[PDB]
Formats: sequence, structure tokens, C-alpha cells
Amino acid sequence: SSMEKRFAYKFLKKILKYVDSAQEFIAHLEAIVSSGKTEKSPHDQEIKFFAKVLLPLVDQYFTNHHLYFLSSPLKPLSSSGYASHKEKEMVASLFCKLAALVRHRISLFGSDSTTMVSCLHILAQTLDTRTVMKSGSELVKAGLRAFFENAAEDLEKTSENLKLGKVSQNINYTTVALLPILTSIFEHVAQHQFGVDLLLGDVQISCYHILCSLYSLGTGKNIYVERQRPALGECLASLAAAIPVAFLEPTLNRYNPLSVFNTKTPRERSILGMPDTVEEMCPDIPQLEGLMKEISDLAESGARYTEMPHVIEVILPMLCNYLSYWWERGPEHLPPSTGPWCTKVTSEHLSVILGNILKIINNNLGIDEASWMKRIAVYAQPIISKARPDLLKSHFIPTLEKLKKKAVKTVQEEEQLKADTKGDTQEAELLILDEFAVLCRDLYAFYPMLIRYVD
Repeated sequence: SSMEKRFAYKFLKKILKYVDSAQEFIAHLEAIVSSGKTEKSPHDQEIKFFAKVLLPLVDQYFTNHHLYFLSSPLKPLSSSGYASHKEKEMVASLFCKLAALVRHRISLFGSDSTTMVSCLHILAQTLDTRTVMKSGSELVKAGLRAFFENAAEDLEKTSENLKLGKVSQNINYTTVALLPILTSIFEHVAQHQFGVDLLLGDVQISCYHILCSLYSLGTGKNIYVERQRPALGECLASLAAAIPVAFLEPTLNRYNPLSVFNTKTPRERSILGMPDTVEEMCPDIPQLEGLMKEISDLAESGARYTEMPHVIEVILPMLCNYLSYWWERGPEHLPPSTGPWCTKVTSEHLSVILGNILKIINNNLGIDEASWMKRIAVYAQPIISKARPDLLKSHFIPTLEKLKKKAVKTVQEEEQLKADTKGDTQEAELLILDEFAVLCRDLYAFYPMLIRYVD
């Protein structure tokens, strides 16, 4: 019969109606808070039901029937079936409305902010932007395109506040809600390959602004930056693996048909208030050659994580994802594409970057406290596949030899300590336990790369 009698359609319609009512309820609650009245809200029952039953229910429902809303006739991911166009549009609209509700009201939500953010994670991972954009009501498309604009505005406002500061609500919202949701959205559109259909035109401009703001925050020297470097690096890495414009190689941008500069008339681009040249879109972000040269100099000099805390948590993941994404669109993976490419990335760049990562891990070997290794071992996975054979003699064997020497030294010390029962053996036992802990950390920060290379 009609597709409007399905259970999922009714469920989503009911939840959308409840979210629409909760919009007014939250607006009135914020108004009464501004007025200073401390009495309970007249619709406290509705708020309690929405925050205690509706959100966890939606989260669980889309954690269970997750593939059903992503599958399509072309790709049958779910055995149960595939959601209709209207249901996918409803899911996108619900995600947009929820993101609108918590845009700056994390303080109002209080204890339910975590539940709201988890529900937003689940909805973002269950978004089919392709079908929504192809066949969806103009309101839903407008909301989806305005989500990225709102995120860009919020990030620019946070950067401005950090510069002016010598406010806390906005940084709290950015840390708690905005960054994880952006990371989830970009990972979802990168693994399912929605980037070539979603991040175009206005969305691409908003992504340019987001990229500039994230790079500015990540490499800055601030208390907030010092605390949130990992999140900024992860979000930037996710963005670099989905946006279809080579933002580190603007000189070849004329060969990229997916860029706004090559897909929009100059009058239209000037109407949108963007610079007339791609060189000015990301003025602060260096070119690919500059980043690679800086990383090589840092690795060869011997600097530790303290000297380059932003070349290890922001620049490196972005570079790894960028190289992995653009290798498949470069000279090596496009033999028949005799025409010039929008990138100049070959396996040489991936090999040299992997070698620099290994050298950096080697320099920081045995440091007392370095928790960045367990992330650098995860952000190098995309580029281990293109590593060249010469890495075996120059970078893998020396590092493993250093690790083996450390292990033999520590085990000999432990055996000699156990043999001798004189003196205070408890302090020596604690010291050797600390040494074993640092050795295990170093092994698990280098062994994954070795295993991939061997495989």
C-alpha cells in the first residue's frame, strides 16, 4: 500500500512533531530564564518526556535500524530493505532540527547535553545526503546546507573570541557539541563517498571557512588550543578526507572540475563574497611542499613533542588523510588520464611522510610521558599501503633495533634485580615496571606500522 503507513514513517513523523513542540518549549524556557523567573516551566512534563524518553529512544532506534536508512536500490546494505525517499528526508530534517535545538543551549540542557550529542552522532552516521539532495523538499536541502554555514559561523566566532580574550559558553559548545558532530558528519560522508555530491558550491564555501578556522585554532598558542589540539586535529583530518578540493595545491585548481571556481560563473562567485583567486581562499594554510619540508626538517633535526606539539596533532593527521585521498586522483592511480591532474601526489610523498613519522617516533623513544603515540599510530594507517621497500633498511630496522636493545637491557636489569635479594627491591621493582610500561607504549606505537608493512 502507501508508503505513509509504514511504522518507520509514523515513528519519524511523531518524533518530528515532538521536536517542533520542543522548539517552542525550549524558546519559552530560555525566555523565562532571561526574565529571571525560577519557577518550574508550565510544560515541564513535555520537556522531561522529550529529554528522558524521546532522545534515547531515537538513539537506540537508529542504532538498530541503521543500515535500513542508508541502503538504496544500488547498494543493498541492509537485508531488511531500504528506506523510502520520504523517510530519508525525514531523518535528515530531524538531524538538522536537533542540531538547531542545541546550537547554543548546552547550558540549558545541562545533564541531557550528552544524550543530545549522542543522538546527533547516531543521526549523523545515518544520513544519506545523496538521496536527500537528489530528491528532497527544498526546506530539507536548505537546512542541510545551512548546518555547515552555522558551524562555520560558530567556529569563526570562537576564533574571534579566543583572539580577543586576554565567551566561555561558546567555547564549551564548540568543545562538547560542534566538533564531535562535525567529525562524525565528515567521517560518514568520507567512508560512504558522499563528498563528491555534498560538498559543492555553498557547502564547499562553508567547508573552506571551517577548514581555515580549524587550522587557525589548531596551530595557535592558547589555553583552549592546548587543551583541544587532539579534537581539532581529528576534525581537520576528517575534513581533509572528504572535501573534494585540493586545498594544499591551489596552483593546479584549474584542473579540478568539482571546485566552485571552475563550476560557477565569476559574477556568481563575486556575489557570494569570495576572493577572485583560489590562492586567497586559505591564505594561512601552507602549500603541500611547505608542509612536507617543515615536517622533514623537524624529523631530521631531532625535535621532541614539546618543540612541535602542533606538527604532530594537527598538521600530520591532515597531511596523512590528504595524501591518502589525493593519491587515488593523482598521476599513479590515473594512468589513462593523460590530461593534467588536480594534484601532484605520488607514492613518493606517502613513503617520505611515513619515513618522517617513523623518525619522529624514533626521536621521542623512551620519553617519560607521551600519549600522542597511540594516535600517530592510527593516523598513519592510510599511507602505509604505499610505503616503498627502502623504508625497511633506513627506518624500520633501526627503530626496531633501538626497541630491542631497550627490551634486552630492561629484562637483564629485572633478572639481576630478582637474583639479588639484598637491598630495597620494591623501589627497583616499581622502576622496572615503569620502564616496561614505556617500552610497551613504544612497541604499540610502532608495531602496527610494522605489521601493515610486513603484510
